[PDB]
Amino acid sequence: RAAGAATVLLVIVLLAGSYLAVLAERGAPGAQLITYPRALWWSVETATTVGYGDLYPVTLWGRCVAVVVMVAGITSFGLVTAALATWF
Amino acid sequence: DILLTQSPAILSVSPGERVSFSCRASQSIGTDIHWYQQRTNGSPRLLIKYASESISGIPSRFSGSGSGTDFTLSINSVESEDIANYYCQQSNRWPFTFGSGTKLEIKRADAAPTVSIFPPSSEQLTSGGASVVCFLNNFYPKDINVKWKIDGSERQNGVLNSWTDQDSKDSTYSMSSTLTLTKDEYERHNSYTCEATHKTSTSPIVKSFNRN
Amino acid sequence: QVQLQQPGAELVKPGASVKLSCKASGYTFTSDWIHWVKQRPGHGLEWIGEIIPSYGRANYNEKIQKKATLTADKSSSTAFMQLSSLTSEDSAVYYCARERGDGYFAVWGAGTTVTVSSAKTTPPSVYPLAPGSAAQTNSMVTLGCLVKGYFPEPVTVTWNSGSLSSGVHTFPAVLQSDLYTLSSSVTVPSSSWPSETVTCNVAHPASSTKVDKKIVPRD
Ligand SMILES: [K+]
Ligand SMILES: [K+]
Ligand SMILES: [K+]
Ligand SMILES: [K+]
Repeated sequence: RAAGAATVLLVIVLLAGSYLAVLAERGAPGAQLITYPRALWWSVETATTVGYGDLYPVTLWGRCVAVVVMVAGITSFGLVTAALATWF
Repeated sequence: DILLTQSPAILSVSPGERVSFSCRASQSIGTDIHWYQQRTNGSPRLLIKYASESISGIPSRFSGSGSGTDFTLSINSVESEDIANYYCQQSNRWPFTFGSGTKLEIKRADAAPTVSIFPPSSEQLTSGGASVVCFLNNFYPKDINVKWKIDGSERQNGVLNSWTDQDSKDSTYSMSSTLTLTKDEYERHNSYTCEATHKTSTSPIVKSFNRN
Repeated sequence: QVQLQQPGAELVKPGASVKLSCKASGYTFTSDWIHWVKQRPGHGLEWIGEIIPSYGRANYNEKIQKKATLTADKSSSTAFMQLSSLTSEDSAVYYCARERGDGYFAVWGAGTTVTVSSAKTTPPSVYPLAPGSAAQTNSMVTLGCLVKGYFPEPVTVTWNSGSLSSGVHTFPAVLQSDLYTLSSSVTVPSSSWPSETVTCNVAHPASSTKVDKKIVPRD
């Protein structure tokens, strides 16, 4: 059950992401992904793949940050999912 | 970029009355609006954040409301200290932008000006200059006229006036009038007088002094 | 304690450049952004740009001609704004402000008054304003101080080192022949003066001078 290993990895990526996300996005006129608190909620619906479109990126890097949260998140939930199936 | 429209630019209210400042965004910005107060010669001060959230240290008198494109900053029972310029600011989209500001003006009871005239100081005379200063303090409305007379004859040259903004202490206005002359010009005249004409009186308020 | 410290004034000759500073104290987070806002006399607030000290990246208002370059020194917790090739259009008060990455300016500096002119700096002459011998006093008495011949703006006038605030009016300065002049008014109970001293303190940032003038009754 080295799943907690992903929980760790992801929660960081969520934070890592939300910090860069705002950094990459600001400066780009019209971006709304420009404050930590929210960017953080973005990073979650993104890593959980729920994507509501309430917020998202428009700058090449913000998008690079995105792609990384998504994956890591898909990866994370995968391992954490697989683990739950074994011990149950 | 988001345009923030604050209209009217000036709002006149009577003491203790509730007042509402308006802020309209060119597009929907949720509740990402913040309000600042800026008194004469002071720096901006945060009053309300995210449209309606209270800031510790700010009187309960202040409150905000609205979402989308229309926002309001309200003051329950305005008092003199609230006299200042009020600005809204949005943080929904980059770049952050500011509204053009609304000034709060209070309509209080009329008050006659307190007039004081001051002879030039000896320290100044020692430098070959002579300034005669007159204060017309704490009056209302701000409309007022000052006239100078030297030895009974109206004087206009060398006179510079200055008017303060409405005072956040008592909602009144004040004005200074300065007659500057050379020590010589000053030495060859006897009496100097300042006269104030204000709505509160049909007759002028005069203050004088003789150089001797 | 003052979270953001900015110098009072800067005189700059047309075409030259100047570097404004903003020293911050209090809690500091990796998510803090330092903003700069310009305000011309009688006008509103204009956003200039922002910088994130923890990373060093800066963004600027695209709607206006770029006059500023922002930098930050982490070790001294100081943010700087280099304004270059200035003209009279650049004369204004420049504020620095701190945002915790959550959209609002929690705190502002006192602002730096920048004047773009060829004229030279000149400390003010402070003269007393005491009633004439024939003036009749009421339950209150009005005194003051004349501050003239200074440049550039501004000057800060306080009474009794700041302990006296009520009953004080400082009039806007008037410009004549490359020099400013203003007076400040103070009213105290007629009985307390001259028994209780009344002194005005005049500070002129541009010349790094601050003088005091005790107000005593005329000879
Ligand atoms: K999905
Ligand atoms: K989806
Ligand atoms: K969607
Ligand atoms: K949608």
